[PDB]
Amino acid sequence: MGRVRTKTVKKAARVIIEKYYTRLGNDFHTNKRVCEEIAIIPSKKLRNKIAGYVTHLMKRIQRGPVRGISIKLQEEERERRDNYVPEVSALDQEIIEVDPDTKEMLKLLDFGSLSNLQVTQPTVGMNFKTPRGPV
Amino acid sequence: TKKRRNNGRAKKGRGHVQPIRCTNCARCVPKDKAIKKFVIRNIVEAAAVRDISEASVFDAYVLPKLYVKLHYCVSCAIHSKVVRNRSREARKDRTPPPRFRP
Amino acid sequence: PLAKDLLHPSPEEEKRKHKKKRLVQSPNSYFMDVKCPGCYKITTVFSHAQTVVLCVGCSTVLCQPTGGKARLTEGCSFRRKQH
Amino acid sequence: VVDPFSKKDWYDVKAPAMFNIRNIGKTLVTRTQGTKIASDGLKGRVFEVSLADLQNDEVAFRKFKLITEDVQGKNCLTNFHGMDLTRDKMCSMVKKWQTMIEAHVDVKTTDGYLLRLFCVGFTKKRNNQIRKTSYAQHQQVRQIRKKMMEIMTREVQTNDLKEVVNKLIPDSIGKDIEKACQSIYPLHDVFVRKVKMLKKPKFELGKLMELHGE
Amino acid sequence: ISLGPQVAEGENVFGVCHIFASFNDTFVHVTDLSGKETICRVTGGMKVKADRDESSPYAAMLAAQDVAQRCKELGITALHIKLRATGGNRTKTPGPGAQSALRALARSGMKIGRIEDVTPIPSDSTRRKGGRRGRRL
Amino acid sequence: MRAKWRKKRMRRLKRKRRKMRQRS
RNA sequence: GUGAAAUUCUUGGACCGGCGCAAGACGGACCAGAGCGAAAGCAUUUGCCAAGAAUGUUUUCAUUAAUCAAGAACGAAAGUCGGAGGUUCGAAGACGAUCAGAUACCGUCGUAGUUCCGACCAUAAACGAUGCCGACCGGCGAUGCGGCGGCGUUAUUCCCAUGACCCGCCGGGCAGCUUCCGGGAAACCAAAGUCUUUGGGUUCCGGGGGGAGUAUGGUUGCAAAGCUGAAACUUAAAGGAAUUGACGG
Ligand SMILES: [Mg+2]
Ligand SMILES: [Mg+2]
Ligand SMILES: [Mg+2]
Ligand SMILES: [Mg+2]
Ligand SMILES: [Mg+2]
Ligand SMILES: [Mg+2]
Ligand SMILES: [Mg+2]
Ligand SMILES: [Mg+2]
Ligand SMILES: [Zn+2]
Repeated sequence: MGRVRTKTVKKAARVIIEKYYTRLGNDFHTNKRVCEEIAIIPSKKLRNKIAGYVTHLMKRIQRGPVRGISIKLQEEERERRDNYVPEVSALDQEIIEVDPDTKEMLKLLDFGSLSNLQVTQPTVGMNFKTPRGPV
Repeated sequence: TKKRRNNGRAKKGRGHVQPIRCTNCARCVPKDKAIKKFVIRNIVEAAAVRDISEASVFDAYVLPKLYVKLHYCVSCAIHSKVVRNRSREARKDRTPPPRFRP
Repeated sequence: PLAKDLLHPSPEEEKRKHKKKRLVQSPNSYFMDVKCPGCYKITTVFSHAQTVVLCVGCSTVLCQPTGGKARLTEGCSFRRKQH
Repeated sequence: VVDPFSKKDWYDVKAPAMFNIRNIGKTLVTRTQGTKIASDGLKGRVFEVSLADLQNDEVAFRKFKLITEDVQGKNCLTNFHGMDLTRDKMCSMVKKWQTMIEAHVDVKTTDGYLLRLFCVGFTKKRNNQIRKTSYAQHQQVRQIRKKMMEIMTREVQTNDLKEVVNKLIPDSIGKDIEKACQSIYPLHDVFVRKVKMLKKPKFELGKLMELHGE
Repeated sequence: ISLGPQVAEGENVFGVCHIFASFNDTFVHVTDLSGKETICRVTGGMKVKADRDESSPYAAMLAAQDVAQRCKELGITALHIKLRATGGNRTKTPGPGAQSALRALARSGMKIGRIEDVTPIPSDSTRRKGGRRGRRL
Repeated sequence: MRAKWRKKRMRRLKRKRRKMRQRS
């Protein structure tokens, strides 16, 4: 127990990731070497604590976005996940369930009298409320 | 300062409610005010349920329960930790606490 | 609904409203004609009868009065009378 | 100096014909010496027994008093004395958010048995009931109670102690209450909770013999 | 005979055990099917000599074992049980010694029938002791 | 001092004053 | 029996268990932010006696109304008087414990009392610490009663009513949740809102804190006491609501 990173290392790791994202990578030993010159960190222990956390976040941001944000990452994430792009729209059903109350609503709208919608038998019982109180 | 809208008792359309007695100290407390706790207890506790079930002559016997309704004056309910003091906001909540079933 | 048109309330809420609370008072009770079975003539019966009504021919009881509206006994034909 | 268990003797108690099981169990009593008589000591003994003990596949929450009226040798003939529901059952039937109805009658049996019958019933909520509490109005309770009085006095006043006991073993009286009362207010938790005796027809010996036999 | 019946192996003998488990004392009382005749009665007060542990589970189980060996001495095998609290207007719950005495009887080579509560419950009692202000301690 | 017991003490003093005045 | 004990009851059977008998109290669970009543208050079944709200009403009368000095009926508990009854509980009192003390809290006993009838008393934190009548001003889900409707399930039957549910609506209620309506010192309140943009009608009633609900006068009461009700003198605060802290057996 007792390896929790503090806000000092945590925040500094996030800032250098955002400002220098392409110069970083998955290797800890290269990350600490770039951190030597991309920022002025006085202590060696603080330096490689920063680099160790940067390596951990690189392993995270490579497989999903985090609280930190990269402008290039945002555009790539919208560029990907374009759509499931089904061969047909998901809502072009040949038959659509329609209650008699909605069927007369479409008639009063004048847009009814179509073939795709089918009318169903209205449900009977009128019981739709949960019993009150405990159980 | 009025601490509770209902004055700590469930008396709205009445003028007087018959008193009942605290089971712990035997104190006259109105029936609408005392803390009521209907408790169902096993006749045989878990430490002896196996001994009784094994030693029983009957092949299949369900142990009966205890059906006693407990009335506590608020002093005794606080002392027995049946009811706990709550914050000003949490006081208004009237739902029973969860049974911790899952 | 600040700008509700009280000048012309729609009839579904006008019937919904209490009897005295409408824009103009209009009683809910009405007059209906009752045809005594086994008889020939037509008698006038209040829909909210308090007394037992018996048309002269029909010696049986026509309406059994209760709290709100009369109980038309079986075999009686009823019909409204001019709004 | 010596324990009385040396001079105690064991007698076996039997059951009336209403129950398919005869032997309830065994008792003990002191012997006969001087004025005190072993038969007289065993006279008037009440043995609370369970109907589950006396019956093969019937309910267990019903108990019977079964006083012994006569002893003949090592066997103690026993007739019906009273019934009572167990405390676990009668306490569990009292649920909140519903109305309890309690009735009590006094009936003279054709034989001469004066019985005090206590019946209890509870209102029933429906399957589609969304309202939390299923209460009964006071007039509904009065109608149900009065009807419960009369369809429980008719089942006993026109019959004998033999028929009444063998018909309350399956509690046909209670089911008669439920099916009649469902036209007014539906009930489910209806049982004859207790009966007790008040008067007896002068202790006829022949009636006990045909009670255990023909 | 010989401080017991002559019942064969097919049938067993049923006793009745009244466990009056209150606070400050616990009674275990074995009787016949009517309760008119008694076999043994042992209580914590006559088993512990501290005047405080009369209701302790330590004294209650010792009472249960003593009536158990006496019951086996009389050949009693089965035992319907009647648990009973103080009742009346006072407390309606069994004391500490109920479970210890119950467990001791089962583990002392005894057989158990039906356990039922004969606690006295008033329709509505008299004036309960303590005054209207309770027992201020 | 509790106002109820102040009231009771006042009642006792009023009885003393009535007794003194009656004697005179 | 208590925290631990003790006073106290016990070989005469104490306690326990069973069967009966008597007594006078008492009506659990069901019993709820549920009902009724002007409040106080009211809880086993049945009957009798009158009374009452709300709902229903295309009935009658036609302003007959609202609040009310004086006056009047009722009015928890305790208390007083007389007579019955005194189970339990229990002021006073005694004793045992505890304590430095313990006139107490705890335990045993027990008087008046607690119970019913009749006659008084007229006081409660008699509280919603919140006058009554009327008008208006948000929403929502419930619940009690009455009424009006509507898919359906269930009770019986050969058909409807009629009950038990389900979904709604109307009116009177006990209330509840929510809201930057508005108010308020705030706590909070759909009333404590419609208030410097101040006037719907009408009762009671307060004027810094004490002295003091005291003295005196009158009046009511068997009494205890009730109603009405000062002054001298003294004092710079007393208070209400919230905030932070400190502390809590
Ligand atoms: Mg406070
Ligand atoms: Mg009050
Ligand atoms: Mg002693
Ligand atoms: Mg009084
Ligand atoms: Mg008297
Ligand atoms: Mg006492
Ligand atoms: Mg006014
Ligand atoms: Mg002043
Ligand atoms: Zn208490």
